[PDB]
Amino acid sequence: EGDVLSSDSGPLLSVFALQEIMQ
Amino acid sequence: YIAPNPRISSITLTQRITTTGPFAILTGSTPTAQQLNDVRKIYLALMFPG
Repeated sequence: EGDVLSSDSGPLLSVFALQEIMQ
Repeated sequence: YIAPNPRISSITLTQRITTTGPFAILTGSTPTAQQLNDVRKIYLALMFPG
């Protein structure tokens, strides 16, 4: 695990990098 | 450090949302603590040219 979250407004373009915390 | 108007990239870089590209990904990204320190490291080398 070890996922982080912040205040973001880009619905598509920042969650692409959210799987980079998974991988 | 002054960001531009956010309605500039929204009328001309992501006008059609059916496609994506290299520019249309990078707009939804925020600088980290160290990636802002490299922008501060850019502008030092623009003021002392050679």
